[PDB]
Amino acid sequence: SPSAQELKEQGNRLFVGRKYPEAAACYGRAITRNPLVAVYYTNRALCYLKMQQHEQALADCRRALELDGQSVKAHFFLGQCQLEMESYDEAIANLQRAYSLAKEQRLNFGDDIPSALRIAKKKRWNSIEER
Ligand SMILES: CN(c1nnc(-c2c[nH]c3c(F)c(F)c(F)c(F)c23)o1)[C@H](CCN1CCCC1)c1ccccn1
Repeated sequence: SPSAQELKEQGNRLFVGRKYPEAAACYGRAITRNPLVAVYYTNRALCYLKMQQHEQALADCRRALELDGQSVKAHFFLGQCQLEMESYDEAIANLQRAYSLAKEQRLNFGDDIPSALRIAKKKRWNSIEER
């Protein structure tokens, strides 16, 4: 009988091993034990994004944000999901929000957030210029 935290860690390990459906199933088992922990939904959202399930990834970002509105990771993954869905304005605003929250929380992700923002902004510009 694994605990919710053991299942979340098993999910993280499987994600690093590129076993995305198995990792998402582990996060689901963690949610069964404790459905009020935001990171179980944020981490499963990234599995759904890797599995090209954008609507499920969006839904899990929403569940995470209803539990932890200060989540840098929920905003970052939501922006990455929206970028793949071509919802450019929303993607940029969520990535900008992850940047501000990371700065307020003194979290260091190297250049990941500004790099993701430049990628999203360039994709938006090119899509508008080429219609
Ligand atoms: C990969 N990972 C992970 N946690 N945070 C990021 C991340 C990278 N860049 C970011 C970024 F720019 C942001 F703004 C932001 F908010 C972020 F959260 C991030 O990535 C974990 C595993 C963690 N591991 C163990 C200790 C270190 C590594 C995870 C996530 C989902 C599923 C499975 N596992």
